[PDB]
Amino acid sequence: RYSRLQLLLLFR
Amino acid sequence: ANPEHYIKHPLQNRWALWFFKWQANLRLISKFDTVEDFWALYNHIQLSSNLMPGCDYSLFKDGIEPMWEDEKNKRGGRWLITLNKQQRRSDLDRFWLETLLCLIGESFDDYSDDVCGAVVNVRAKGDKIAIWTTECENREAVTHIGRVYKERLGLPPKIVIGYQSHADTATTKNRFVV
Ligand SMILES: [Cl-]
Repeated sequence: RYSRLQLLLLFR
Repeated sequence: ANPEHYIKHPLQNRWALWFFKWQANLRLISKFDTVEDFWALYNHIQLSSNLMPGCDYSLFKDGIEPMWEDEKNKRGGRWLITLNKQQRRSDLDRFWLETLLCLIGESFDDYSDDVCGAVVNVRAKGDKIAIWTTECENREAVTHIGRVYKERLGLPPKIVIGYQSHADTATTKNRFVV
């Protein structure tokens, strides 16, 4: 569903 | 456009964070099933490196208890990373976060269904991190999870990690190696 990049991108 | 109502990004599975300080000492901290709720939880809690000796964190799929005797754990085992005492500063927090990301990100392709959860042991003798899988005889799943996990953590090419069944830990020889 999510790549590693996407998980980190969603840390706000 | 920044919306008035921001919609979070749902994870493939709902996850539960546990804390250990035997079955009396277990405590469920929080559950989450979005990426943003994961980060809110991670941001707020203490780092593994800051915990007292003999404490654990565990992250497991919703409905699986972080113990050998659970139905999803009974027949299973763990890929074990052992840290030396010096590595608590350099590697512990870094390895634990990356382990959490492997779990919530479903990073093991088809074989992420075999993953039950993960545990970090904070100890004076040396810290330990492990990914727990559901079936020690699922050789293809255990093998794939191990290789990817080891390479995601960035562990030296020289060193080897081992997979122990929970059965052999309860009575420990390695059932697999990568
Ligand atoms: Cl890393």
